[PDB]
Amino acid sequence: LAFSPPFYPSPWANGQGEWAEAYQRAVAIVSQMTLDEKVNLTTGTGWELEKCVGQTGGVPRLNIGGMCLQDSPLGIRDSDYNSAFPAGVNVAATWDKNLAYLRGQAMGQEFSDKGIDVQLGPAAGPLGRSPDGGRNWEGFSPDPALTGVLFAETIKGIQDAGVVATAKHYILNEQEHFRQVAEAAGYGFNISDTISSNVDDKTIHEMYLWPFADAVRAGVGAIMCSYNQINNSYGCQNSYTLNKLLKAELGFQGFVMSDWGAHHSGVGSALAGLDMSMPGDITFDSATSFWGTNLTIAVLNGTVPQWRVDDMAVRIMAAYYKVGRDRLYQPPNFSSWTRDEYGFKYFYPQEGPYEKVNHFVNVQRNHSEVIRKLGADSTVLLKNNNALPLTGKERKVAILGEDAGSNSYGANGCSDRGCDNGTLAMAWGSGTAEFPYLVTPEQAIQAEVLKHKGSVYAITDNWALSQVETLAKQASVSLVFVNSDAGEGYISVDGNEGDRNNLTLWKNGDNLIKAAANNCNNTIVVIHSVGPVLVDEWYDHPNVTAILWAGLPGQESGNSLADVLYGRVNPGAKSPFTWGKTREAYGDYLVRELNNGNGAPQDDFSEGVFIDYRGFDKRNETPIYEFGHGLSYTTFNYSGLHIQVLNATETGAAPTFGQVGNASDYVYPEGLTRISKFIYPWLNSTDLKASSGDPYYGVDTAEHVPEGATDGSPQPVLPAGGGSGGNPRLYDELIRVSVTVKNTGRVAGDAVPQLYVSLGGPNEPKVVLRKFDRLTLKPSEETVWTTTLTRRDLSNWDVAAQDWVITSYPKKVHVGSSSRQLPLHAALPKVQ
Amino acid sequence: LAFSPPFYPSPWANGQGEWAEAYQRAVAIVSQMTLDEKVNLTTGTGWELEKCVGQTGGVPRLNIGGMCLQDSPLGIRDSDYNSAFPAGVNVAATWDKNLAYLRGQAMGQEFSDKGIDVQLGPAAGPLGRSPDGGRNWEGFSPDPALTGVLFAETIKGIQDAGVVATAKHYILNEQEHFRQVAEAAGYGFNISDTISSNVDDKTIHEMYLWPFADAVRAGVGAIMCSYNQINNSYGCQNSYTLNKLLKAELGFQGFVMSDWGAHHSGVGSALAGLDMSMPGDITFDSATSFWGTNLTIAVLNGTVPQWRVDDMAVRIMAAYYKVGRDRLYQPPNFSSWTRDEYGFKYFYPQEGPYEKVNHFVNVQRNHSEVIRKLGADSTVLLKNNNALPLTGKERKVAILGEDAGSNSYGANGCSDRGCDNGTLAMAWGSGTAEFPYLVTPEQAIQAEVLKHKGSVYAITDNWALSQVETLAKQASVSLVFVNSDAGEGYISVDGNEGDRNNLTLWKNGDNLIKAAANNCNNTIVVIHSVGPVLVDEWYDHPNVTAILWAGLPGQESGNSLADVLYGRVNPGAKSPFTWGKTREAYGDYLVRELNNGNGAPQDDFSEGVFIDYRGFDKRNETPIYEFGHGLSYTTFNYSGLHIQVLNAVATETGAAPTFGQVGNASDYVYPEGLTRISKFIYPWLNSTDLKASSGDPYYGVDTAEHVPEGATDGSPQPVLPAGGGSGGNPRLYDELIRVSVTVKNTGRVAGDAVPQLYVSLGGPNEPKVVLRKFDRLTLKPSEETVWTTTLTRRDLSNWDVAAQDWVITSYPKKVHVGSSSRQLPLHAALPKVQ
Ligand SMILES: *[C@@H]1O[C@H](CO)[C@@H](O[C@@H]2O[C@H](CO)[C@@H](O[C@@H]3O[C@H](CO[C@H]4O[C@H](CO[C@H]5O[C@H](CO)[C@@H](O)[C@H](O)[C@@H]5O[C@H]5O[C@H](CO)[C@@H](O)[C@H](O)[C@@H]5O)[C@@H](O)[C@H](O[C@H]5O[C@H](CO)[C@@H](O)[C@H](O)[C@@H]5O[C@H]5O[C@H](CO)[C@@H](O)[C@H](O)[C@@H]5O)[C@@H]4O)[C@@H](O)[C@H](O[C@H]4O[C@H](CO)[C@@H](O)[C@H](O)[C@@H]4O[C@H]4O[C@H](CO)[C@@H](O)[C@H](O)[C@@H]4O)[C@@H]3O)[C@H](O)[C@H]2NC(C)=O)[C@H](O)[C@H]1NC(C)=O
Ligand SMILES: *[C@@H]1O[C@H](CO)[C@@H](O[C@@H]2O[C@H](CO)[C@@H](O[C@@H]3O[C@H](CO[C@H]4O[C@H](CO[C@H]5O[C@H](CO)[C@@H](O)[C@H](O)[C@@H]5O[C@H]5O[C@H](CO)[C@@H](O)[C@H](O)[C@@H]5O)[C@@H](O)[C@H](O[C@H]5O[C@H](CO)[C@@H](O)[C@H](O)[C@@H]5O[C@H]5O[C@H](CO)[C@@H](O)[C@H](O)[C@@H]5O)[C@@H]4O)[C@@H](O)[C@H](O[C@H]4O[C@H](CO)[C@@H](O)[C@H](O)[C@@H]4O[C@H]4O[C@H](CO)[C@@H](O)[C@H](O)[C@@H]4O)[C@@H]3O)[C@H](O)[C@H]2NC(C)=O)[C@H](O)[C@H]1NC(C)=O
Ligand SMILES: *[C@@H]1O[C@H](CO)[C@@H](O[C@@H]2O[C@H](CO)[C@@H](O[C@@H]3O[C@H](CO[C@H]4O[C@H](CO)[C@@H](O)[C@H](O)[C@@H]4O)[C@@H](O)[C@H](O[C@H]4O[C@H](CO)[C@@H](O)[C@H](O)[C@@H]4O[C@H]4O[C@H](CO)[C@@H](O)[C@H](O)[C@@H]4O[C@H]4O[C@H](CO)[C@@H](O)[C@H](O)[C@@H]4O)[C@@H]3O)[C@H](O)[C@H]2NC(C)=O)[C@H](O)[C@H]1NC(C)=O
Ligand SMILES: *[C@@H]1O[C@H](CO)[C@@H](O[C@@H]2O[C@H](CO)[C@@H](O[C@@H]3O[C@H](CO[C@H]4O[C@H](CO)[C@@H](O)[C@H](O)[C@@H]4O)[C@@H](O)[C@H](O)[C@@H]3O)[C@H](O)[C@H]2NC(C)=O)[C@H](O)[C@H]1NC(C)=O
Ligand SMILES: *[C@@H]1O[C@H](CO)[C@@H](O)[C@H](O)[C@H]1NC(C)=O
Ligand code: NA
Ligand code: NA
Repeated sequence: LAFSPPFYPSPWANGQGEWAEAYQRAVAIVSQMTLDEKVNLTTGTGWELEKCVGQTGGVPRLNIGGMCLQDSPLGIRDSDYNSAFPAGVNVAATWDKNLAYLRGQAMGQEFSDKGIDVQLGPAAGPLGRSPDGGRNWEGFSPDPALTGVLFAETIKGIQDAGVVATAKHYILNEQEHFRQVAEAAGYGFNISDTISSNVDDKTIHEMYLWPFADAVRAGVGAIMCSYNQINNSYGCQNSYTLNKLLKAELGFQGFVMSDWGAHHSGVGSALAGLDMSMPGDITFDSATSFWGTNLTIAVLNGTVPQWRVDDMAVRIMAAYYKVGRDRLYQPPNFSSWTRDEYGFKYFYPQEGPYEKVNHFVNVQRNHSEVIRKLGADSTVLLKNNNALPLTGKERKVAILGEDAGSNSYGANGCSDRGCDNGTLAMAWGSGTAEFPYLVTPEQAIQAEVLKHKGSVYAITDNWALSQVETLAKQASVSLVFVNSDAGEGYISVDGNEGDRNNLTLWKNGDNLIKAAANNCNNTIVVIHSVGPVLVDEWYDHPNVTAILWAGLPGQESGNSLADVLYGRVNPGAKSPFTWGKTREAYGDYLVRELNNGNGAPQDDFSEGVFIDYRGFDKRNETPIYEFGHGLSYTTFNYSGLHIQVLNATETGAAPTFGQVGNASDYVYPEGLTRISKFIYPWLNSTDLKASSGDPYYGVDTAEHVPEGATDGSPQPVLPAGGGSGGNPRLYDELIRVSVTVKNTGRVAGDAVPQLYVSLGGPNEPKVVLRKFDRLTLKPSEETVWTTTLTRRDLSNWDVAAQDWVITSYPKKVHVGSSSRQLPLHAALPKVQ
Repeated sequence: LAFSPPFYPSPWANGQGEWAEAYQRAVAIVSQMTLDEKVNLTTGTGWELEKCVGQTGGVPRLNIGGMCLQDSPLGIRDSDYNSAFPAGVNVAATWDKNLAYLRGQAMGQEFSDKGIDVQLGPAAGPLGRSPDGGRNWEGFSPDPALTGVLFAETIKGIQDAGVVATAKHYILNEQEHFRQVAEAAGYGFNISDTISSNVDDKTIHEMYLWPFADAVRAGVGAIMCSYNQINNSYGCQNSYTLNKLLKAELGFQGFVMSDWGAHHSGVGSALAGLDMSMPGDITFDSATSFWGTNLTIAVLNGTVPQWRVDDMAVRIMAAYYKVGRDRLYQPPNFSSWTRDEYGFKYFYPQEGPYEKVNHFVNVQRNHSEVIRKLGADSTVLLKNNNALPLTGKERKVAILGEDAGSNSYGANGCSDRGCDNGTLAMAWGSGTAEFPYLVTPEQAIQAEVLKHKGSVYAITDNWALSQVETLAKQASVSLVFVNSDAGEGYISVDGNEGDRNNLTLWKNGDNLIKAAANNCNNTIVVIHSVGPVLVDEWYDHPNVTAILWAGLPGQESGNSLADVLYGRVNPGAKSPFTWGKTREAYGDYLVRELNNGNGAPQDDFSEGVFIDYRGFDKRNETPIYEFGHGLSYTTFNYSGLHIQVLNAVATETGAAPTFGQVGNASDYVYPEGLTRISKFIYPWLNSTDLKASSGDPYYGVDTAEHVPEGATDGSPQPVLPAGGGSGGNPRLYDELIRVSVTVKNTGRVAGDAVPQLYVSLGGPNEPKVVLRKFDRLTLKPSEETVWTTTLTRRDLSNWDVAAQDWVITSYPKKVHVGSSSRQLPLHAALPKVQ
């Protein structure tokens, strides 16, 4: 069985780079704390005990309010009067650094104004190993360079607005199946531990880890570790991924929290790099914790060094001060668990004062504008046989497909979006927000047609083919809407347990499009979906005149789409994944059956880096629509490629901050009423063992503490660490590349030039994306696009050196409009 | 068994009043025609033989195009690029003569532009005897005065636009059950003849006939006779309703067409006063006709006098010239039967040249504006506890109910509107048109909220009550949409065979409303329906803060409603019928079982005039909302009632004329150069053998015994005491009393008042009050105006069966003026007038 080697001690923060000031302030405040106050920072107060999906008790004597952590990566979850933004996959489709940023900002502002201190997003894990993985749509793209950039921009947006962002899920949680034992049992499978992602060192550095190096370097304050194991060690106590990869090599200065139910030990996790336990209990409302009381005790009894808990508290405080959250603090002014104005202050046991729990704060501002725009700028025009844009003069418009219309239960009428009814604008699970409203395609397209005095109708029953066929024969244009949905594993829709059972359109989508196209010579297909779908049965139908994929556009869906169809917005989006002929063409199959008895199922990432386009190119398969493909209402020309060659070894000792006293200092204070199921830092009595309640307390302790886990002496700095996102020399710019880009068509719009390299050698992908931008050009206008290649951009990870190395194989650079349309290419000069 | 007494001969046209010129022109052309050409004018060509739901072959030698007759009373049926107007019952709710006229004008422009010569509407039959009758919504109100005025204004708008209007269904077709034999057999009922409406002579004159007198007087070109019998004689060969009441008494100068499949004899119908056979065959596509060839023969063999057939042709041509159809003539430029651009000229058999059958002519102009305005002005505010208008500042709006949402099959996705899915904007059967689009309440209300940056959702599944209650608890206002549908008898939705099985909200509507009201303290109910519904379980709920009835509003439904809810339009509409506590409170039960063995079911109208509010008042029952009830966003005051007495005809007809000549049987044999299209109905004979050309098993059997006395009498006739003018003796229209009252807007917002003038005619078997006059008046805050109207001799009379005339009885009469049939604060005794 795959094995995860140890890396100890857990590196301590050191004020690195842009962290120096936040770090000095965190040290100054943590220095004043008692041990039980530190422990309060590291541990949630129990599932649904307070307002937010995760919440710590804070440090009231020092005026630090409890930290409120709230889903989702696309808008506030479980709340009211908030916006519902387009999914991460749509931000990937925009290929637009500035939009990613502005979406981050607009979400940070909403969260901040609810009294939320930490946003649980954005996501870049799952990266997207498998096209049918249930949560890829929360993240960005199976491409690491595209994902890493947009992930970093999103983070900076949220954090510049004064909310800690949480880069999640770290790492390799690439499928929903078997991700949690209790979940897998509810679906009929008996496993003793969760799915183990088993991945080699080179692949993890070149693909899954790379967007997290970008997040760290961009200054992300939190990381959320994952439910899966990596080589049979749990994500939230994996010393290799946490202490070595994230903290020693990438130099992360912030804090690591567990996923909810992903904390599996007290001492083991603390020593392997975890900093925060969420939601704080061992199972939801168990009234027990692996930390809380247990972490106070582990420090009192000598097993967890004081320097390790000090370091947790300094990381947590430093991320809070880094975004300036102290200056924007207010208790959460809503409840995730009820919409009532009044309620008991502690929801789960219904205890504490009966008081106001929701203030109905409308934090939407004018955010509907960025959502509408982002929706339009993420709508990929995959095919257009001169059918779009529409003019508004079409005499009779047939809107066809349940995906055009309303969810009959209301836009929020499925808990956590857990259905596929009506237009698909948000997929399902925790990566969700309550819509303030939802503009459907039916609404916006019929309003547009009426403004021109046209005739128009929507048929929204996908088995009503007789009515579809009759109307399509009468119509000047048929706009056919289809979808494919997926979501987090705890919800099953039509037997899709989170992951998609297939890549085929839901609700009779293929047959609907064939019924329309059999009867109407101007059939235009609009897809809303979490990822790619199979189009092979109808994409090349002679009456199918255009095809668009619009992802998961959030609240302004119909308007984002009408802006594109009627030419208010010239589509610039490009596909952020591959559209293959068959599911087999993508390989990377999900693990769907037990393969290790009743132990943890083993998910070997045996393809290595060869996922999505890298896998199609390696198998010489031709996609229907390649990664990077999207059309425009204008045309662009790329020409004139020019290339130009451009001109600490040890840590400190681990510090301790403040002092630890006797057990008796940490016994529950006498005047305090203990709320049921609430997790506290205190001890029932000075008897450690009886106050822990742990059946293993004090047994074999030293043989269960890996070697070096309590070593607070100076440590070596790794060859590939010593910076933020890795050694600074990785970011030296070595080669400058330029091209001329001209709009040669008749409509202003955006080009997305893409620069790929070929690093060379028998095991390397033929091409890999490195740079891109999205550039606005009026008709006939030209611009020079210039970009640089870093040392990292030209390197491979060398497992023998434990470092990035520029290999001796000759390298090439390619520039064009997609991963398959690269008319400009050159040999790169040798650089090192 | 009820018996219908004979009345013969069938009165001939005479150029009465405003028909002088059209009759002279009709005479001049019919005088030039051959027998088979005259026959062509009277008989349709066969079910789906040509473009229109009914179509005659015309007179091509004289350049007279075939007459294209097309449904419906609310918009062109079976066509394309036309509008869908609100139903006639919304017109009633507006109480607005001007909107009734403008609706008729916009419909007539559309019909004319499609090359249609005759619109098959409007409808004042069914008047509305039973609140559950399947077609009352096509008409206006169970009140004759309200219906008659709006019927007449509708016909004038249509005719002034150059299209013949058809006042239908004449008469007493008050329910759908048992209306047609083969239809009843499809529902499992074996009957040998159609339901017989049996009604006394006073009742028919005071109620059902009265809007037909207004139609005739307003110059209606055509009348369509009905499927039912009246006292066991079929509507389309009832000499008493046709010869006596319509043609002799009301003085009708135009033509009577059959309902489709309501023609039941050749000789008997022609002599009893039918003028046109639709769709022209005996049963659809039977390639046999009671007229056509049979009528040509019936004249050749001496059974039907030439003067009768000539009078048919003259009535049909006079109606055509009276509206100026000859100046607008074009063949119909669409087909009712396919939407294809090209097809065979003769649809049913797929024969004749292969050519253009559809030109896709966009006839809508800007008619969406009148539709939108009329929907708003027909929205009755029944309850408002200071909940409406909405301001736009509501923070979270819950739109609740399937009736707010789209039909998942598309707005036209149920053939002839034969389902109740999504928002109910049009009821079912032939009284329908294809929507060009349909704006739902969901669309219009969500757009309004988003304009204000509010939050808003629609839940459109009526059994998703868990989602409904959760949202309602979070809402600032809950707008709950409910409906009740019905339609023509040939369609059954959920076991409702045209007529409604009950007056209860469909699709779980009472449970929806209670699930919302149990949870929002600001629940507003919007009803779309064909007629009244039972509101007793929730109307008085403390959390139901407003209730509106919006009828069947046609294509702008959701915008019409938003106009009212957000106060762009102050609702002025008034209930055109009563909202009772129970179904029993209305009495007048439908006949739903065979009550005459396998013979014609018998429908005795034994309540006499006491239908709708007249029945509630007779029984001293309190409606929830009475006839004439509607609220406003302002208040009005009535004062200063005053009454002022004012200072206020051949006795024989001419002999029946003949125009042109009839020749030998050999003049009328099939022309030799002509391909006879299958199923097509022709006026021609196979051979000079009359008997064998007719193919009638009863040809020449006991002929004289089956020709009623007087039936061939072409000599001068007495003018009836109640006849001699248009819609009856012109003395009935003398104005005898002027009434005036001052109406003031005493509130803070402009609005329309609908003053209502009722009379009490006195006497032990008379309704306590009956409506006579009304108008709709726009007043600014504080503004006053003097509303002045006049009572005519007719208005003050009762029908005296012994005199056969209208009489002002000697019981003392009273005038009452106010805002509804129960809110009448002003009263005045009337002085004796005669
Ligand atoms: C001061 O106060 C403190 C606070 O109160 C007191 O703290 C307690 O100290 C105890 C020891 O005194 C702790 O109890 C022991 O816990 C260990 C660790 O369990 C966790 O980690 C397991 C993985 O461990 C590896 O990795 C972690 C880091 O991730 C390392 O820290 C470990 O050292 C170990 O490292 C090796 O492997 C990695 C690669 O993976 C390498 O990189 C390293 O180089 C090393 O080679 C993990 O598997 C555990 O998972 C179990 O528990 C989860 C529930 O928490 C559950 O979800 C999992 O499914 C799994 O369940 C199964 O196991 C448990 C028992 O643990 C059963 O209850 C359950 O029913 C299932 O069977 C977990 O996350 C733990 O391994 C120890 O248990 C082993 O040893 C005891 C005997 O000593 C046996 O009785 C057990 O059966 C068990 O035996 C297995 O392991 C043996 C190898 O070790 C093997 O020989 C056996 O054959 C068998 O396979 C103890 O439970 C306690 O956690 C801690 N409490 C708190 C609150 O922190 C403290 O004692 C006090 N100090 C003083 C001085 O008084
Ligand atoms: C020149 O050319 C012409 C063109 O070809 C030739 O025209 C043909 O003339 C024939 C006579 O020679 C016609 O045949 C006869 O028709 C009659 C009328 O039938 C229709 O009207 C019925 C109601 O009648 C009353 O009202 C009408 C006006 O509405 C009057 O015109 C009648 O005079 C009669 O008036 C009385 O009552 C009213 C009140 O209702 C009073 O106000 C008046 O004061 C009078 O009192 C009606 O009921 C008929 O309906 C039947 O047929 C429909 C299909 O058309 C169907 O939908 C109905 O359900 C119903 O079906 C039942 O009856 C028919 C037969 O008629 C059966 O086939 C069927 O299976 C059902 O049983 C219709 O709408 C008709 O009454 C005559 O038939 C009676 O008498 C014959 C024998 O003489 C019997 O064999 C019949 O069974 C029937 O008997 C009933 O009535 C008797 C009283 O007379 C009674 O004694 C019996 O007990 C019995 O129950 C004839 O069929 C033929 O219609 C006509 N063709 C065309 C195309 O116009 C003409 O001949 C030729 N000239 C010459 C010289 O050659
Ligand atoms: C880890 O995080 C957790 C979670 O955040 C932290 O736990 C929280 O800690 C808070 C203390 O920081 C503790 O707060 C207490 O709340 C009690 C309930 O307050 C609510 O109800 C009251 C009463 O109806 C309302 O007034 C109030 O506004 C709230 O709605 C308060 O009652 C406590 O107030 C007392 O202590 C504070 C100072 O902390 C005084 O200012 C206040 O006047 C009260 O003082 C009296 O009681 C204290 C002892 O508790 C005495 O020392 C003092 O002399 C006063 O004594 C008189 O009155 C008491 C009875 O009132 C009487 O018996 C005596 O004889 C005298 O007459 C305080 O506000 C939260 O409850 C707690 N949360 C939970 C879920 O447990 C935890 O501290 C963190 N740990 C660390 C190490 O940082
Ligand atoms: C009663 O109404 C009936 C229905 O309107 C009348 O029947 C129609 O009478 C007309 C006028 O006489 C006939 O017209 C003829 O049609 C043929 C065929 O026309 C088409 O084909 C040719 C060649 O490809 C094409 O060139 C034409 O433009 C047409 O497209 C012509 O060839 C003749 O010259 C003549 O126009 C109709 O055919 C006929 N219709 C039917 C359904 O039978 C009937 O005349 C009326 N009777 C009375 C007494 O007035
Ligand atoms: C008249 O002639 C046609 C063609 O021969 C024949 O089909 C039809 O049956 C005849 N009509 C009658 C009443 O015989
Ligand atoms: Na086809
Ligand atoms: Na209640």
